[PDB]
Amino acid sequence: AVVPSTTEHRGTDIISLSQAATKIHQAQQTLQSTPPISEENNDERTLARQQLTSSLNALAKSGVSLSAEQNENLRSAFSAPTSALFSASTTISDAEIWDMVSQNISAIGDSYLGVYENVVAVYTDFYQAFSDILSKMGGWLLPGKDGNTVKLDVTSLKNDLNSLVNKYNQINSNTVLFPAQSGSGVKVATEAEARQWLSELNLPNSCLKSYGSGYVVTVDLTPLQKMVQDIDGLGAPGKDSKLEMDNAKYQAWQSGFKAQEENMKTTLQTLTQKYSNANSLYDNLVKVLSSTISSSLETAK
Repeated sequence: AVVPSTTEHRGTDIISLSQAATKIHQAQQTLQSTPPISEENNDERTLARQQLTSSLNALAKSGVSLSAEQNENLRSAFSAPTSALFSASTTISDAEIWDMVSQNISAIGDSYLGVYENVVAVYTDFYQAFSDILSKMGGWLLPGKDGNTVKLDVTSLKNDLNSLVNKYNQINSNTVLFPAQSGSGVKVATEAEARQWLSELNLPNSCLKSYGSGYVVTVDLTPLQKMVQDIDGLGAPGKDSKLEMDNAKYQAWQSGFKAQEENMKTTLQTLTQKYSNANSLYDNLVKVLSSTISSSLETAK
C-alpha cells in the first residue's frame, strides 16, 4: 500500500475499534443511568458489561496495533488488581494487553461491582418493604381512650414485621446479598469469601449463614427482630384489639423502635455509598478504555 492513508490500522481493525467505542459508551451510559434497584435493571447492567467485554476480546483477537504510551497507559490502569474481593490494586505485547484489560475489567465488573449491584438491589427491596409497613403506623396508633395513654395495634404491627423478617429469613435469590443468586439452586461461597465481603460491606456476623457446602451473606435481620422482641415486650394486647399503655411506656418503646429503624437506615447508607464508589471505580476504568481507543483512532498519517 503506497497510497496515503489516515491510520496504520486496518479497515477490519477500524471496524473493531469503532464497535468497541460504541459498546464502551453504551455500557458507560447504561451503567450511569440504570440504577441497581431491580433484578431486570441488574441484568441490563450485566449485559452492557458483557458486550463491552466481547468488544474487547474482538480487539485482542483482531490483534489491533497500539502505541507505546497507549500500551503503558492501558497496562498501568488495569494490571495487578482484584485481590481478596477487596479493592487491592516487562515488554508486554499488544495482543497480550487487550487480553489483560478484557480479563481484569471483567473480574471487577463481576466479582466486585456485580456484587454491590446485587447487594443494593436486595437491600433496597428489603428496606422498601420495611418502609411500607412503617406507613401503616397511621391507623395503628391512636391516643389513649382517656387522657394520657396510647393504643398500639401491636398485633398487626407485629404480624407485618414478622412476615418481613420471615421472608428475608429464607435463603433464596431474593434474600442473599452474596454471592449473587444466578439460576435455580442456591449459590454458596467459601467462608473466607463470605467473611471477606462481610467486612467489605461492614456487616455483622449475623448476616453470615451457612448453606450446605458453603456460606452466604444475607441482609441484617437483627433490627427488625429486636423490634418484634420489644413489641412482644409491651405485654400481650387487650382481648383482640389494641394494647393500651401509658406515656412513659409508649415513649420508651417508640424511641427504641426508632433506634432500630435508624440502624437499618445506617446499614443501607453504607451499602449504597460503597456501591457508589464501586460503580465509580469501574467507570474510571471505562474512561481509560475510551481514552485509549480514542487515541488509537487519531489521524496517524
